[PDB]
Amino acid sequence: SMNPPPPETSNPNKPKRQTNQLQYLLRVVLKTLWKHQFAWPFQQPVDAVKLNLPDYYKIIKTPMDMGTIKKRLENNYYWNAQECIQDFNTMFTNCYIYNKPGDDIVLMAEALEKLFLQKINELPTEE
Ligand SMILES: Cc1cc(C)cc(Nc2nccc(-c3c(-c4ccc(F)cc4)ncn3C3CCNCC3)n2)c1
Repeated sequence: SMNPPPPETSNPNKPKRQTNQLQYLLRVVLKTLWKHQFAWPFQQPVDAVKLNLPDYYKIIKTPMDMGTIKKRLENNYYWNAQECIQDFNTMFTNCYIYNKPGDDIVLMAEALEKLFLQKINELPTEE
């Protein structure tokens, strides 16, 4: 089935700010996860057309990915760190919902999620 448009990444009507926590989420968390050997399926929206997954967006109605998260952080789309953390969590949960436990893609997500959690544990205090 057709892909949906990717998630919104810029909103001129949405107020903006820079915080040490958002800067960390971009320069440490996103960067580190991006470079991980298992990152590639998570670096862009799931192309369900190319992958022949006609039911993907019947099941997943809140898609998310790290390509989108990168843009959101760049465009100061987020007011707070929790919005961004929520997007990462959504990204992983979608993968877990659509797939069978122990599947390759799930082991890949679990490793990335482990690393994510280790990094957010070291989220700096809001300065
Ligand atoms: C042949 C092959 C094998 C593997 C292991 C991966 C891929 N490529 C690829 N690219 C983007 C997505 C997925 C994917 C996802 C998925 C879901 C959510 C998310 F955030 C990230 C990924 N969930 C399932 N998949 C596929 C669907 C077809 N069967 C393999 C898993 N797979 C291609």
